[PDB]
Amino acid sequence: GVVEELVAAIGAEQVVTDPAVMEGYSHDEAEWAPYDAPAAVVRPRDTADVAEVVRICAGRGVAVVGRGAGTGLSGAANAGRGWVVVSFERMNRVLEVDTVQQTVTVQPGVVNDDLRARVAQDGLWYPPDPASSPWSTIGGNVATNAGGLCCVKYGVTRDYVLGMEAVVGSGEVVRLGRTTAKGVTGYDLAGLMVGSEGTLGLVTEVTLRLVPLREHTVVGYFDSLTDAGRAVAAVSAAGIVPSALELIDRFCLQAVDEWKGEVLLLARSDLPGTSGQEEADRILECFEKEKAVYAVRSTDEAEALFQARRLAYPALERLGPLLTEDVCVPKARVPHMLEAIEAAGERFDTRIGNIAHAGDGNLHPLFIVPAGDEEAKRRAKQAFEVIVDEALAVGGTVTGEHGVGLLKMRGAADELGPHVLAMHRAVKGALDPAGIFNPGKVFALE
Amino acid sequence: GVVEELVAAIGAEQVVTDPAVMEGYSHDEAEWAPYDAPAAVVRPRDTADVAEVVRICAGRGVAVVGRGAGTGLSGAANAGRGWVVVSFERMNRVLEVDTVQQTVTVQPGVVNDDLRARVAQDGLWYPPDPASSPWSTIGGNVATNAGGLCCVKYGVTRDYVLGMEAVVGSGEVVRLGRTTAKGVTGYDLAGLMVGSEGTLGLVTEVTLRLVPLRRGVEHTVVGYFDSLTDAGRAVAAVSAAGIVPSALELIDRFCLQAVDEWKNMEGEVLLLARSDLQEEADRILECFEKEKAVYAVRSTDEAEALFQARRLAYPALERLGPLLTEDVCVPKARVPHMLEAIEAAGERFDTRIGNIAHAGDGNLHPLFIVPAGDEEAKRRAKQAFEVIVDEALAVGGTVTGEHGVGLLKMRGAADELGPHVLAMHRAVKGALDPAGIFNPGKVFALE
Ligand SMILES: Cc1cc2nc3c(=O)[nH]c(=O)nc-3n(C[C@H](O)[C@H](O)[C@H](O)COP(=O)(O)OP(=O)(O)OC[C@H]3O[C@@H](n4cnc5c(N)ncnc54)[C@H](O)[C@@H]3O)c2cc1C
Ligand SMILES: Cc1cc2nc3c(=O)[nH]c(=O)nc-3n(C[C@H](O)[C@H](O)[C@H](O)COP(=O)(O)OP(=O)(O)OC[C@H]3O[C@@H](n4cnc5c(N)ncnc54)[C@H](O)[C@@H]3O)c2cc1C
Ligand SMILES: [Fe+3]
Ligand SMILES: [Fe+3]
Repeated sequence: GVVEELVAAIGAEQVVTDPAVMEGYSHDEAEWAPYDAPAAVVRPRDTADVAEVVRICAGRGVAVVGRGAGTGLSGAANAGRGWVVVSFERMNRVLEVDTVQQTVTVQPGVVNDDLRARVAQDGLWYPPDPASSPWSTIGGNVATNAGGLCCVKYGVTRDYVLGMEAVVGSGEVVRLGRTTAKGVTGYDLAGLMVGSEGTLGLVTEVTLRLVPLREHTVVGYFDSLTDAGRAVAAVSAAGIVPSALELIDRFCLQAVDEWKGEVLLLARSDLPGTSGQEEADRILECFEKEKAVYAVRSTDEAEALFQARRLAYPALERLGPLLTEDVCVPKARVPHMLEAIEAAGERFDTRIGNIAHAGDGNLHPLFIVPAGDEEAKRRAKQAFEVIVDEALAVGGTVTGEHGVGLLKMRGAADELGPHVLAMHRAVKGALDPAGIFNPGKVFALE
Repeated sequence: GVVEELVAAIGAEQVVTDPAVMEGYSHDEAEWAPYDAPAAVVRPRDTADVAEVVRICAGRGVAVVGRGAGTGLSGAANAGRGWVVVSFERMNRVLEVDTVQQTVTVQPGVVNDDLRARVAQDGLWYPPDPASSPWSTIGGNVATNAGGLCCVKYGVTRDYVLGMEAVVGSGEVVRLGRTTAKGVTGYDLAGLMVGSEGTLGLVTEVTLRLVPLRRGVEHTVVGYFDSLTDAGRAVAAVSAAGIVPSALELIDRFCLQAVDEWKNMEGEVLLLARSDLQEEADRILECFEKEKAVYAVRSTDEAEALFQARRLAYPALERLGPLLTEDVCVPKARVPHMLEAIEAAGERFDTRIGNIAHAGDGNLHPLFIVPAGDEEAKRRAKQAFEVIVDEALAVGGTVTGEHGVGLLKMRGAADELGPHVLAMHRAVKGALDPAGIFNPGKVFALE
């Protein structure tokens, strides 16, 4: 009967309990991730309301799962029987853009693009652009440490989180991190909150640092995954850093070309003036010493090839359920990793489509399961399970940006090992003594 | 005995007990920071030996304080009576330079420059260049989260720690962080170890990210001023008028004519600037002639000696007596107000405080030199730097920007963090160090 206490705690129009308005709030876009009907879905208005839902929930042992827009692919925001889904959709204001400090102060509910458009008016820029930029929230991007296409040279969300206001413990509002451009005082707790996937506390206000408002595409029509890619084991080994570098295959494109060589490799270079034309002709030398049917300098605003890469996951989702994996391996092991994905596609008769942020060795293998073809659905799980077990042996990690959540919990336990898992339970026990903040995700308590 | 177990595990040429050969291992350069003779100073050879020192001391409640080169300015490496000083001076090798991944894998004892010179051979660059680059270690810079001079565009040491190998708890050797260029698996535990000042475990290996060695545009900008008050509106204007510089420092003549009594190589405020792009290179002048300036030459030649003077400013003064240094960092828009307040606090406590500052990001270094014979001047200066810390907190800054909390800034940091954050600090250290052996009583005070 936690709902009666919540409505007496934070009004009656903040707490929603209708089970029909909850099926959309109890899961993200991760399919086969066990979710259930929660007890209540709270829509807090300010930090005080979150400080009450955490306080009510800490005295009862009721689980609290934060939720932004529910666009995760690992089930990180999925609810359980009796949980409380704190929806930050009402805290969606940008509270400041310090133009001289080059920082912005945002609430966890502001959408990624809504933030980028706002800071653009003041000549500042927020680099991290995850392929879900028009939908994901800053509160979600901070807890998952989401990365984008420009992470090659600009970094992930952690590279811009300066400080934050969180609700931790039994409901204490604390200020974490610095607000300046330098500061070592204490521990790096504001950083520990990044990538924690909401299992240590709810962020109710985030800072973030900005950069001034910083164009050459590269293109390359190639064939197999064994080759083609190998220009990524060469661009990093030979030619500088491309402002972007993706790896999408024709298999995903002719599913975007229906919804309004063989495997391409786009690259970018954003340098003003003559410094900048050479990055676009420096990023070519790697592309023709490797088969190369076409490969044209290009750079003709076309750009149409990068919207296709962004709409790679917005496609193949209305064509059936989509299972996605997200491994990140060393850049020198991308050629074999593409070999293992295509070889795992025949060991389990499943034709795995490949998209990848090739600029840092982060691959997104993806297979589309026919809502009627069963065995390809069950070989793919085993096929996507050998991919993670292979990416771990080459020296990579089970996830590169999407987070652990639920679907990558086992494989992640193998990477961290028994000793690191012991520290995870110890850390969460200190900052979440009641065990209410998204329990059983990333690691399993017990 | 307690030394008997150290000698029984790996104690032949690793364990030293001579009290004369331990004072150089039991304290750093922080003046008036309580240090004392430890019980033993271990100089481990590999990660396994550290796992033995932690295992012995965890079962006995004996404190362990890590040591790199002992160049801290906050007493972060100071030992206590009966502690064990783990000296990483024997782990001073770079064990890898991944050229395709653009990473380096180094041991905690490697000197900061020793790392950059090594990676320079392969056309790669390690940006963070702290003013103690010829002496401090990478293991120390990771534990302190040290920053450099051209950091105002590339970031601090934390911005380059990818993964690490640490000895945590009762002695388990663990791998923290990734080695690739992406990875969110688990918590950012390797990051929690960065900037922890060795109070959660000893780092025995850190992986670091590198950047290509671009050259060409080393446009510098000099320009002596008249006062510290009017070298405000010109540091807050280089950012508001557009685009931050590759570097921007602010040193005064008292430190310059303290370097000139050595390598005999103008005004009262130098303020150097940099630009690595090229336009703008005449635009960072406009902040200097719109405000008062005795001089200002966009000089691209060598001009470059003045930066060795800025770097060697604390390597200077080091010969003029004991030096009390502070390290506050305030918002960039509040540097002008801070420089007025410190110089005004120099007469409210008539101690003439010399000023160096990373004015490009708001990190100020007020410093006073103690005559060492005037006793009250020890207490006149102490309170003068105390109102400076209390002013940086009320203005919206932090008690430390790069030097770390350590010992000398514990009272000020406790006021900034507050009771709730301090409670989380003890809870974390209690969880990862249940025995309380990893540098106890630093950064925060255990109840
Ligand atoms: C088409 C498409 C493309 C995508 N491309 C990318 C990509 O390139 N890179 C990438 O990283 N991701 C991508 N994503 C998914 C991405 O991981 C999520 O969108 C993002 O990580 C967070 O989104 P959210 O906030 O909407 O998620 P949610 O599922 O709502 O939750 C995010 C997590 O944070 C927690 N949480 C939310 N708010 C708070 C708070 N204040 N405090 C603490 N915890 C909180 C939740 O517990 C949850 O674990 C993509 C998704 C889609 C559909
Ligand atoms: C002239 C001068 C200029 C300086 N400039 C800067 C600057 O620009 N920026 C800046 O940040 N600092 C600067 N410093 C001080 C600087 O913090 C230290 O030089 C450096 O951060 C620590 O290096 P170290 O190994 O010498 O530290 P130590 O004196 O050994 O102590 C460092 C701290 O980290 C711990 N530690 C050491 N090794 C390890 C390990 N392997 N694992 C865990 N903990 C460990 C110690 O316990 C101690 O608490 C300067 C100092 C001087 C004298
Ligand atoms: Fe992605
Ligand atoms: Fe400094």
